[PDB]
Amino acid sequence: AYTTFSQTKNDQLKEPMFFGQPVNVARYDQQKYDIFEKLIEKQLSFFWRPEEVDVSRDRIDYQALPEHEKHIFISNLKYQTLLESIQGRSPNVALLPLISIPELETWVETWAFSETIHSRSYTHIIRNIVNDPSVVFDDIVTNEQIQKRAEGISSYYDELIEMTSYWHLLGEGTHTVNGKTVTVSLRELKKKLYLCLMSVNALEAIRFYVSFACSFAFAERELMEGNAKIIRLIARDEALHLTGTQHMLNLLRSGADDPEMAEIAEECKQECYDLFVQAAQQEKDWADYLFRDGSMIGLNKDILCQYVEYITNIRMQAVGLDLPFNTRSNPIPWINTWLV
Amino acid sequence: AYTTFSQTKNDQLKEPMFFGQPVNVARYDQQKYDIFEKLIEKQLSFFWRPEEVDVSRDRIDYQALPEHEKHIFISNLKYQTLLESIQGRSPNVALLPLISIPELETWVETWAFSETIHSRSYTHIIRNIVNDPSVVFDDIVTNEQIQKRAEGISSYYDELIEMTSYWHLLGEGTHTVNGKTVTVSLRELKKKLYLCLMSVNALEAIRFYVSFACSFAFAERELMEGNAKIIRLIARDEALHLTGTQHMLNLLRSGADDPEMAEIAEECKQECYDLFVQAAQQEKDWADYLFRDGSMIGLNKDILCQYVEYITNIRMQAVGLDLPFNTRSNPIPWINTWLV
Ligand SMILES: [Fe+3]
Ligand SMILES: [Fe+3]
Ligand SMILES: [Fe+3]
Ligand SMILES: [Fe+3]
Ligand SMILES: [Hg+2]
Ligand SMILES: [Hg+2]
Ligand SMILES: [Hg+2]
Ligand SMILES: [Hg+2]
Ligand SMILES: [Hg+2]
Ligand SMILES: [Hg+2]
Ligand SMILES: [Hg+2]
Ligand SMILES: [Hg+2]
Ligand SMILES: [Hg+2]
Ligand SMILES: [Hg+2]
Ligand SMILES: [Hg+2]
Repeated sequence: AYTTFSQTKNDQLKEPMFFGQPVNVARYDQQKYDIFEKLIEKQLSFFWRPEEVDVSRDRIDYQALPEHEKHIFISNLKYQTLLESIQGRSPNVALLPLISIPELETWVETWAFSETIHSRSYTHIIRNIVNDPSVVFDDIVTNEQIQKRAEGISSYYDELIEMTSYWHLLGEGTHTVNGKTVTVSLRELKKKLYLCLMSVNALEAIRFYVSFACSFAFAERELMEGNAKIIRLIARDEALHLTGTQHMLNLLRSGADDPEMAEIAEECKQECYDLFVQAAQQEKDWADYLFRDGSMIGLNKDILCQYVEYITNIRMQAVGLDLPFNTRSNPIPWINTWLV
Repeated sequence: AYTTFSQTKNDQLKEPMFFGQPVNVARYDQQKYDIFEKLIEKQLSFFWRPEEVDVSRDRIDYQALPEHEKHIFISNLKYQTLLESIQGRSPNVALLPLISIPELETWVETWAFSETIHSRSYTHIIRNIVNDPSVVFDDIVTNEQIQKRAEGISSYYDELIEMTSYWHLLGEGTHTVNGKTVTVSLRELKKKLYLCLMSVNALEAIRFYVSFACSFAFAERELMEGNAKIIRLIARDEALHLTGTQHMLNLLRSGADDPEMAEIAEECKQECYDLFVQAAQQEKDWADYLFRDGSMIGLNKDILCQYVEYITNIRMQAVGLDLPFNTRSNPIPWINTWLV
């Protein structure tokens, strides 16, 4: 079972990242993995408040935009808001019960916290461009075109969360619950975790970035500049979050942290590959609904599609997966002005 | 049955604080209880970086302290560290899965995050006043005296978490798990949450404050100035935290939220009372250890006992409970200088 304070004095430097003894003392003078303490420090140094960003001229910019451009901007915004909503709570509820080293535990809480700030920034933006925010917020839950990735993303988390509860409550083995057999396997739980993480890595590394291009295209035209300044800050944060998930995944697949996970990851590589391509395909299909009424300056269905493949190749290679698309240089180098 | 993004489009203004539909969209343009949005805003405005606080003068001060005074200081510090370690993760793991309104969800995450900053501040303090932090950190886990004073905190959170898992997995009813009859009652789970909340309130409003007094006793002597600045910053945050729990509890008691919670608050009021009485006694019993090698001018077992009764009455009155201790004036008015 899970405990908020394991009474056993353990060497936190020897525990695996996940599934070891629950973290008792929160100390930051040492760590098994330096990267996580460095990320906490960086994230704290980047603290920012949405309210301190002037977005007063974004309202007029939005109203003056052609209808299809309003659609593009607002549709993209709703999706970003959806992703931040999930990322604000999910890392905590899903990972906290499985972490066994203090630096990773606090990094996850810090990572999640920074996501709630992003959520607050989107409320700030929405309240300053539509007059009646409720219209926007409600269409997030029910929007068909958006509620497909949410289902897929939330699914990975929910299944991991469910299996984690069974593991903590019953432990490994073949159990029975109300006439049904319930098998609890640590190997499968480990695979499930490797899956949220890969999926979360694609979310942080691909899904968010594709939306940033959608957003900075306006900035390039000196429009929605308040929104742009906020996205710049958010993007600076996401870079840290993806760095964190990339290290977690690489440490798990290399075999140094947990040999069993390395074994499991090698076994489900084809699955992770398809999982990544699937994510990229969903982002591509979205371009349709986004540019169904037309495209805009420096951005269209084809360009975005190219960008998705460009970014995906990079991210997948970073975690040891084969490249699914043809290699080529950045289709939209101008994006670098707003990112890194 | 828990989900990271419920697909049902619900009116978040009509959900109860707890046990309603899990929060889907994180919006901050409106709230059922604006007090939580105000608390998030205030906590964000108080953001501080522990490492920025100059504690270089603390090593000299500490080493020059009489041995019994070093024992008092460090023992107090180790307990505070324990409480922050627990408070950094528990709010998230125990409450997050049960919150049904966005403002409360984010407040809990913000509250927990601020506690991790406090934990980081203690590492900063420890690392700068002793040769080997590991001895201090390891003693926290062991040391029967410290765990004696904290006995009941981790255990309560753990019970709630386990019951919550059963609820999410099996739902309401009487079940058969591995041949054993397991009862899952929402009413009983609500009681567990309610009493956990009262326990955290006692933790936030009493346990932390009795420790601040010991810390500020050194500040009064012009010693441990760095630690003092940090404690003032921590105390400022704890004031928001206890304001948060007091409001949660009193809102539940009012009957304006979940009607059943109002019933429960009334039914278990003796439980609430007993919790404080027990916590106060634990804080008092800690005196024998704290002063085992001797006391200090203005800080001894008697004064500690008097302050515990003083503050406990204040906190209990704040949530509608009878006062167990004889009324008295502040036994250490010099603390005001350092608080609020
Ligand atoms: Fe974000
Ligand atoms: Fe992120
Ligand atoms: Fe704290
Ligand atoms: Fe607190
Ligand atoms: Hg996931
Ligand atoms: Hg795009
Ligand atoms: Hg995989
Ligand atoms: Hg994958
Ligand atoms: Hg594409
Ligand atoms: Hg393409
Ligand atoms: Hg509790
Ligand atoms: Hg004290
Ligand atoms: Hg009760
Ligand atoms: Hg009560
Ligand atoms: Hg007393």
